[PDB]
Amino acid sequence: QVQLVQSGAEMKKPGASVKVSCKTSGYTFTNYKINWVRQAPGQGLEWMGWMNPDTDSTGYPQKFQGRVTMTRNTSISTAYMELSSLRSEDTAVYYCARSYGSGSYYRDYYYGMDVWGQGTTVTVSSASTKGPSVFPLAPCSESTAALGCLVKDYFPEPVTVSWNSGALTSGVHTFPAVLQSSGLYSLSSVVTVPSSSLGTKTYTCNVDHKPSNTKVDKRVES
Amino acid sequence: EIVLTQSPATLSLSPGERATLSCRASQSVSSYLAWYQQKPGQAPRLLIYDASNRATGIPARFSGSGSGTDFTLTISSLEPEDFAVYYCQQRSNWPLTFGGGTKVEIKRTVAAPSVFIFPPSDEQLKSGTASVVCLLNNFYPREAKVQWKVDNALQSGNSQESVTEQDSKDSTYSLSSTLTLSKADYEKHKVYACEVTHQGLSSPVTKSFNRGEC
Amino acid sequence: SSPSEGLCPPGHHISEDGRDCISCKYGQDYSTHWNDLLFCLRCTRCDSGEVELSPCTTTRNTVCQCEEGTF
Ligand SMILES: [Cl-]
Repeated sequence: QVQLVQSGAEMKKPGASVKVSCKTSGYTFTNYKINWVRQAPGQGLEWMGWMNPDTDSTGYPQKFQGRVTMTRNTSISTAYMELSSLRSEDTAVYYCARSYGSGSYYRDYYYGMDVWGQGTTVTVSSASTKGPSVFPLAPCSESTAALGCLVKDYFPEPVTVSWNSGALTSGVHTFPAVLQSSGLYSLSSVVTVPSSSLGTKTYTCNVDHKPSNTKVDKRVES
Repeated sequence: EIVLTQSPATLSLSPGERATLSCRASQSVSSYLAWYQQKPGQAPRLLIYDASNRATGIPARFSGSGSGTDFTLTISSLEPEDFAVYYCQQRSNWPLTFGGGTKVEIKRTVAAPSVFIFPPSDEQLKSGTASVVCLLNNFYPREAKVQWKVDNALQSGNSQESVTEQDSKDSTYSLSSTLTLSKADYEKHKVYACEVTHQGLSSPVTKSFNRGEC
Repeated sequence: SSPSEGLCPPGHHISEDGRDCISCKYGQDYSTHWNDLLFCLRCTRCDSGEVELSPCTTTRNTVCQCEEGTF
C-alpha cells in the first residue's frame, strides 16, 4: 500500500496563491523524489519540478521560478507545492508523483514516476459560487425524439445530471461544460426516446450542484 | 529544452489490433524515455521506464523500444481498456519534459449524426438571454462541422460546443452546440438554423425553426 | 561551477536545479558538448572482437575498432 493522497479541490482568485499537499504512506518518504505535474482542461501533462525530501533540494523549470515552491514536512511524510500569483491559465488538475533516484544514483537507479496522487483540482477565477438555471430543451416538433436540459451559468464545476431520478440512463448524453466569457460554466444534457412515449411518459432531469447546495428538477415538456 | 513530438496526435484503431505509438525527441536522449497512460478523469499511470522496461503491474502486451531520438510504444493487441491517451517523458536533460500525447480511439464504421435543434425556453427568455441548442447525436468519426444561421445570415463568434467521450457501447461521439444571443437580438429574427457537415452525410443537414411559430 | 547561458562545459553535467555544473568521472562517464544533461553518459566498453583505439575521457567516449578483421 504505497499511496500518495492529495488535498481537496480549491477555488482561487487571480493573484492569490494555492498550497497543495501530498501525503505519502507505505514507504520511506525520504527515499524518493516528489514530482509535481499539472494538466489544464483538455491539455497535456506539464512537469512543474521536483524535490528531494531528504536534503530539501528543489528544481523548477525556468518558466516557473518565482511562482513555484516545493517544501516538505518529513515528520508527517507530506510534500507541498505552493503556486503564487495565480492566473486563469493556472486552472488545472495538479498531481504529485514519486520517483526513485537522486544525486549520484539518478542515472542508474530510476524506475519512472511509479505512484501518483489522485490529483487536486484548482480553479482560478474571479467568479463567485453560483448554482445553475436549468432550462428545458424541447422541439416545437422521425420515430425517435430528443429532449434535454440546459444547465446554464454556474460556478464552479462540477454539476451532476440525472434523468427520471436515475431510472432513465439509455440514450442519455451529458456533455462537458463550456466556460463562457462571463466566467460561468454551461452544459447540456440530452436523451433520445421513442417519440411514441412523449404522450404517455414524463421526463425530468435532476440537476445537482454541490458547491452551491442547489438541487433542481426540471420536467421537460414536449 | 528537449521537445518530444508524438505524431500522430490521434490513432484510430480497432479492438484486437496492433498499436504503434511514436515519440521523437529534438535531440538524442539515449534510453532515458518513459511512457505513461492516462484515461479521462484519472491520474497518469507509468507503463515503461528507460525506453524498454515494463513497469510492475503492466500487462505484457505493452512494450517500449528505441533509443536516441526515435521511440516506439507497441501495444501488441488493443483491449477495450487500452483506448486512452499516452505520453512520453524524457529524464536525461534539464528540465524534464513530456510529449504532447497521443490519443488511441476506437475505429468503427462511419455513422452519420442524428441532428436536432432546440429553441430557447420561455423561461430563459424572461431573463433577457436566448440560448439555441443544436444536438448531433451518435456519430463517427469525431470530425464534424456545425454552422449557425440566423435569417440565413451565417453566424460567427457567438457559439460554443463540446463533444462527449467516445461511447462505451457503440463507440460514437455526440456534440452539443449552443448559440447565444440577447433576447432583443433574438426577437429581431425569425429563422434559426443549424447546418451540419459530416463524413456520414452525403450532403450537409440543416435543422431549423421559426421563432414565435415554435 | 556555474552554467553558461543554461549550459555546462564538455566533460560536465548540470545539477538537479539547473544551477550548477559537475565534472564527469574520468574513465567512467563523459559529456562531449556544452550541455544540460542531468548526468554524464556511461563510457562504452569494447566487445571482445574489438581493440580500444582511445580511452574514455570526460569529454570523449571510448573509440573501439575491430582487430585485424574489419568490421
Ligand atoms: Cl513538460
